[PDB]
Amino acid sequence: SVQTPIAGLVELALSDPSLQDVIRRAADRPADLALVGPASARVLVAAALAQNGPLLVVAATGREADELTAELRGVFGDSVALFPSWETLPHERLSPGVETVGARLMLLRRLARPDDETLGAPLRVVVTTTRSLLQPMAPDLVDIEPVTLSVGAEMEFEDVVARLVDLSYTRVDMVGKRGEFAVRGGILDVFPPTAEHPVRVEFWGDEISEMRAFAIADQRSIPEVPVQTVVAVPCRELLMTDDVRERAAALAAEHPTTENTVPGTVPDMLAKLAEGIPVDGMEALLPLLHPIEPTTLTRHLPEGAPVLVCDPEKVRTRAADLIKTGREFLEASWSTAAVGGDAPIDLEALGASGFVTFEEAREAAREGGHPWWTLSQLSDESAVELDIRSAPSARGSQHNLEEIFAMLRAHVATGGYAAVVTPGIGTAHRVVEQLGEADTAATILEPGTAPKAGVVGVLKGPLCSGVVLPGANLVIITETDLTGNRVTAAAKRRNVVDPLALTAGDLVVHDQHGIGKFVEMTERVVGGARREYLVLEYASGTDKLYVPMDSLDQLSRYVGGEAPSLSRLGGSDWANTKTKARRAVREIASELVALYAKRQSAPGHAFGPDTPWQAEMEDAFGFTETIDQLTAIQEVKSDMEKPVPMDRVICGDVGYGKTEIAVRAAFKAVQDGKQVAVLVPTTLLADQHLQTFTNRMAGFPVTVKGLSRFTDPAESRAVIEGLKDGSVDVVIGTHRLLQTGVTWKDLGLIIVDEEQRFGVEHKEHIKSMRTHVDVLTMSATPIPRTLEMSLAGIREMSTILTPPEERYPVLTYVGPHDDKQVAAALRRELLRDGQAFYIHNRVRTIDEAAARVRQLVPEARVVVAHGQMNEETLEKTVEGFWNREYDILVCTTIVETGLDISNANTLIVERADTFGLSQLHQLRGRVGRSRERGYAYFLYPPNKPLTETAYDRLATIAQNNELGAGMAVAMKDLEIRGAGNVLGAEQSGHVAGVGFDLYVRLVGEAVEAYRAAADGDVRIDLPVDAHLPPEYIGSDRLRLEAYRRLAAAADDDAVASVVDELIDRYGPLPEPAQRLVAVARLRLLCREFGITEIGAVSASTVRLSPMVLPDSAQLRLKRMYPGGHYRATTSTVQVPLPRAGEAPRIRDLELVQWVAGLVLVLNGKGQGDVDMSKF
Ligand SMILES: Nc1ncnc2c1ncn2[C@@H]1O[C@H](COP(=O)(O)OP(=O)(O)O)[C@@H](O)[C@H]1O
Repeated sequence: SVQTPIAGLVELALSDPSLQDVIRRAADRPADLALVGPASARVLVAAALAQNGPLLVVAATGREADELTAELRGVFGDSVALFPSWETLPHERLSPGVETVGARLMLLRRLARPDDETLGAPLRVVVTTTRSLLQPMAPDLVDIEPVTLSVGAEMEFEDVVARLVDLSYTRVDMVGKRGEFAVRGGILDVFPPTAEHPVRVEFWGDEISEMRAFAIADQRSIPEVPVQTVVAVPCRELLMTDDVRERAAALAAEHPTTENTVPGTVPDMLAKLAEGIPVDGMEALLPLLHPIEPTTLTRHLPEGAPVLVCDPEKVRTRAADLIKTGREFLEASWSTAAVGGDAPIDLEALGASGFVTFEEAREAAREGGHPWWTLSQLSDESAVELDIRSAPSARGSQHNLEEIFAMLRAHVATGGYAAVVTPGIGTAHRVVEQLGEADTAATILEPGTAPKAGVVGVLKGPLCSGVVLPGANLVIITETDLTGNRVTAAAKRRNVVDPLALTAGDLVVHDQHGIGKFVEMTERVVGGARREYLVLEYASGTDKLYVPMDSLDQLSRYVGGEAPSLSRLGGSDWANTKTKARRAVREIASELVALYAKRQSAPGHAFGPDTPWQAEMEDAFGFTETIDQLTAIQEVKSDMEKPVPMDRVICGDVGYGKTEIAVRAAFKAVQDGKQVAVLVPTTLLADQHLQTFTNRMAGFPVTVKGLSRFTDPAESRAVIEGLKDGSVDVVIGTHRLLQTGVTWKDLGLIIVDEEQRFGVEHKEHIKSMRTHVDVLTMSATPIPRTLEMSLAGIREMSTILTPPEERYPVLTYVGPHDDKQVAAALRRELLRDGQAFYIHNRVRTIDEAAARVRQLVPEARVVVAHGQMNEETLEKTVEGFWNREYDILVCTTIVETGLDISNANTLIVERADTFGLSQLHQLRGRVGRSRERGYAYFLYPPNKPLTETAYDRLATIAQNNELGAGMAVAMKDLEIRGAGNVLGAEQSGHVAGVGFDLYVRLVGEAVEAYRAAADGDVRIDLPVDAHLPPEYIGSDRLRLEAYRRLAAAADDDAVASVVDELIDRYGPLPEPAQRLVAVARLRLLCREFGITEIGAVSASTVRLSPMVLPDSAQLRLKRMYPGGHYRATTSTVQVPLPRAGEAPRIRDLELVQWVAGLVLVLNGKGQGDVDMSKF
């Protein structure tokens, strides 16, 4: 169907007798076959060889392997698969991505099991790289029995979790990444490395009861994704057996280092391997841990399958680079000095897993029964040269374009077949229009068909470069050849809404008491009820406060002051500290709402709907728009169209595509005749956004111009500044656009980027421009959503959480500063013509530091950059680094965090101990954003003993984790300065002592009281065994979230949604949980009638604390509930509990309901208004 688009076109291409000649030659399986043809013919040749049976194709680099893999999936779909290459060198102390290992093992198991439907269709073409071809592997990797999960299979829970542990699956309390799994009572969550969505399986007894795929963000199940049998393949290329623990204990005996275990060294690694847990960099130790004879990839191919090698010369030339780089990483990582100096393991054994040479792989493939064939673009004498010519590539000069369309017209006039293959979405109709203007009959082909004779067929399919086959009377021309651009290729949100982490000793702020230190969580019984309480230390200095589970909304994690405040006490010292800040925030809210109102009543020309060109400009997008991006463009366009001048923020990570929203909004404002500006803090951003605005808006009468610091004063004084005549439709500029001399003619839209970095004078300038014209800001720092909805009326902010393309996480390595590892990593990043960040914050020595870098890599262009330089030199240096003039940038953290160099994907942090967690995460984030995998090296000095807090900190970032250990604790800090960039106040004085969460909560109070300018807890002490049992929710961090979120639910349907959350996430509700739910609904019923407290004064009586009763309801209390009296002075209603039998007092749901009906009949309504027997 639409799954094999170019199957008909290729099936037509095979009609050429040269490809059929190749099919005949390969049909008898000859020993030597040398083919010669153009590069773009690869997809053809393979597709011919696959007609006689399966085969393995080898490409030079991973990019060519991905390209040919897609081009073959366009004709074969699921039958052709890609055997990926490791992101790490074989002996490097870093493990590759779990997704890569998953794809490798799934592909090998598919090669060993073609009949297995659950793994996929039988293989016909396997495309791989030189690395994966040369990199050996253990022959027992395919024999590892995966964890097969099906609805109805009879299994045993603990055996399943144990088997998952053996397959290098990391156990966590919440599934967030691939290769993870969480264990809950009767429910197993697991994220296989090859599955698109993580799957949750419900066990009952000794067999699975249900299966359903869920989403990572809300952790809620997706019912519209049907889940068949899932095959959980291992996540590492090894098995954690008892033998590998034995040898890890023999090797672990030497280099023991029992005390003061360094994080990244080999005593810790081998110690944890003897303990059985998987650790990073484990694969390199395969020849010593699991010693066998390692075979190559070609053995796992089904017997008889041949091997076609594309451009073998380049395959060899790169192969030498794999062997050299891998050898350098082996010597570097496992030198005598780096293994702790003691009993250095011999490297000869470790050489077993290293890359085999080209000749060894050749003879190993031939001696295994698999022929070795070649396809080379260069002409050879004894080779079978195919009748295939490459496509004419019109460089972009439209005379060549018209000539190409003319040769197409002549070819179809003769009767030959012409096909124009366009992989882009929205570009086929454009080619149809171009052919119509060139007077050529065009037709958008049905996906999977062949071009009809006499008409050119515009087809949507994956192709890079076209191919001309005169033997088949066929001419295939790709969109790439016509436009000179390569089109590479859905997305799931990553909200991850489930953490409010707490560790022992952490500081929290209680609204009614103050700052205190967390201790633990306990449970006490008062009348047969297991109750849960969270404890805090409040300096009296030994006073402990047990906050219950009904008032968790008053607990805010203390953030703000880096220096800790002193814990509060039972006195009245804290209420004042609340009140003064409460008086210090409304001053901010005043400016906020006054800006919103001045914006509301201001006169500004609205923007009409999108003109006809906007569709073509939006469809000229190289990539694919994202759902969050589409909603953001709709909101931005609508706010432009609304008469109120626009003041909208765009929140998203660096590398998520908000700049496209900028260019599209700017274009929309241009189409209505209004010129626009873009304000950036640094000149580098003016150049980047300048080039993006050029490329996206080219081909239209729109002159884009920029005014940076380095724009010469001739063009600056004349062209840019003198453009008050409508000469510029859009100007990208730095702060020079904010001086007095500037002037606009019909300024229509302002685009701000990284508004936080601007100067204060420039900030007040931009805010002054806000009221008069439409503004549109972009931010990489996120904001707390509580502030998003707290200040929603004055300033709308749209969030983008759908990644445009899967940006796989960078590979972090914590370790001692070894020069060989640094040099090896820098040279590996230089191999792909990449760049690297080297961080040495001590400015005094930065020069010397860079010199030492040049000691390690002499062929590296190394430069320095720091904040002490004047901007005229610094921005020029950073410009040189962005223009690839330099290879390694030694800089301080201030300079590094604030650059967007996409080509830089390797980071070296010297003296990583000195940096905080947040700074380390920021540093790491600035690499590995593009299509390339990033690397990060957090290094601590080896000449001094590491500190305790550096050991802990480095340990948190060591095991790369998104958990509540600190990634979330230090994410809040990333939101603090974001708030400072959003709201006007920068002072942290009132934050320190109140808590930033309570600070912006008071901000919420003030701005909600000011927004409505025109307008001008219940305690239940009942003997009801209600709690969330630990067996139901094992993880305390999640159970506290269930408590809090259940308490915060404000209506019955919200409580029901919480119930559905607990049911889906953790399983069916137990009795104490349902009783707690009924207690919450009882709290709502109290709030409707304003009851503050319902407490049992004694074992036989109950008191409703605040009620006034008129004479009618007082008499009704006497008649319907005898024995009870109403005390008007204290204004309480005290009634006695009826005994259950003739004896025990009533409890649990009988008591809850009885109290409900009592409240009802006392407050007018009948006893049959509602029942608490639900849920
Ligand atoms: N939908 C997409 N898929 C893949 N890459 C994209 C997509 N949109 C934009 N990009 C790439 O990512 C970058 C877009 O982000 P950028 O323009 O740097 O602003 P920001 O990083 O703030 O989103 C560009 O370099 C672009 O090539």
